[PDB]
Amino acid sequence: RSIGVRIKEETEIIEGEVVEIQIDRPATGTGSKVGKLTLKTTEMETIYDLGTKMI
Amino acid sequence: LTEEMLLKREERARKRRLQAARRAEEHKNPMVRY
Amino acid sequence: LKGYQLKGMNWLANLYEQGINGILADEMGLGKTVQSIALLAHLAERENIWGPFLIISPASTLNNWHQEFTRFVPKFKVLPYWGNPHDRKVIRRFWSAPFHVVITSYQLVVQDVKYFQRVKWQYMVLDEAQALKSSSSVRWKILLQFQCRNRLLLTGTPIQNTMAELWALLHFIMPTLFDSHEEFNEWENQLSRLHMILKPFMLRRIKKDVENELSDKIEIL
Amino acid sequence: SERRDMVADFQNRNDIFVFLLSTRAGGLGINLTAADTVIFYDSDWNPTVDQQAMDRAHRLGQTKQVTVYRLICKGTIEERILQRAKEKSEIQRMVIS
Ligand SMILES: Nc1ncnc2c1ncn2[C@@H]1O[C@H](COP(=O)(O)OP(=O)(O)O)[C@@H](O)[C@H]1O
Repeated sequence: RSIGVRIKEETEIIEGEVVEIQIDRPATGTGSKVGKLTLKTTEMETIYDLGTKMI
Repeated sequence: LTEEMLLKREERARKRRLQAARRAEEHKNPMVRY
Repeated sequence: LKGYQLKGMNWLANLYEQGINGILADEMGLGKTVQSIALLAHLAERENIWGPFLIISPASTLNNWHQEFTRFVPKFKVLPYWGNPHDRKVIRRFWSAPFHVVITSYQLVVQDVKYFQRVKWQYMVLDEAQALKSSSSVRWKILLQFQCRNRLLLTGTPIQNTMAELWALLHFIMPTLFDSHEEFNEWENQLSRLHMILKPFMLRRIKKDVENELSDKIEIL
Repeated sequence: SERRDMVADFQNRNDIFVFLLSTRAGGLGINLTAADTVIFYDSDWNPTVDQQAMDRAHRLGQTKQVTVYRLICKGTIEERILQRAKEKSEIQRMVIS
């Protein structure tokens, strides 16, 4: 407990205000969900095409 | 009559020039939504 | 063309008038191939504009050797030669002088010489000629047997290896006195004689003709 | 054929950062003046072939800057190259300079 291992975790984050979201769901199917999400800041905004585990 | 003696060359020669050209230009270049 | 390119061109014209083979050993980045281009277009004596010619080159340069003849003078009938057998060989059925300059590489030429000897050339251009440094090679033993009045060797600085590889390029340029190494080792003193063998058929500059405009390499170990 | 399009995308674009060459397929006449800098991850057993390959970057079209790096092991074996290169460099000067 008295030997420290010190790790820098450096990662990239997106930090934004949600403008709109679309989630698409099959009529029954195998479950291949898909969707789009949009994020804003006081300066900039953009659209993301979403992945399956993100959804 | 006399033209065939030349056609036997020139019909092939126009094809040689074209084949050379087209070679040389390569050789020088559902769902619901929420 | 900058004035030094024209000066080198008239020295190659003097070797043409004298019938002498030689090495274009000016520095790199100067128009190395460009100092050969003007051999066709510069002379008023007509033959240089309409003769048959051939280039041998390292394979990665089988692109700029045709692109140069789209900007320096675009008028030339230039033929590339490489590919699968029926990509390459079939071009000989089109030209059967009716087409001027042919572009080639050493791996092809050492097999194809039997076809190339079906046509005569006025001048031979041989690029990165240090490819011929080994007189033991099948390449050099065959490349000696091309037909022209002049052979011009282009190099990114020539030789720079031990005496076993001095012999081949000098012998390829001139057979005269190149019988055996024993007197040539005698021909400060020995180096001064070896310099005066090369200097009548090799040019030198140092980069200061362009380092008026260009800065150094920053070099790191 | 392949040796063209990779050069034609590296020259005349800013789309790429870096190119990988062998000392012997890449070293002759390609004129990649879009490059500012060079790294020899290896030096060759034949000296000056590295210098011959450096100059296929180093030429007049480079308006910005010029640099070259060598990466070498601490004395394990690759020192024998820098030894034999500096040793042969006297001969390789005195034939032309
Ligand atoms: N018409 C021209 N106008 C300006 N510079 C030229 C011209 N023709 C050649 N050059 C110069 O040629 C240099 C490239 O030389 P290159 O053709 O690749 O021969 P080399 O192998 O000696 O480097 C370029 O930096 C370019 O500025």
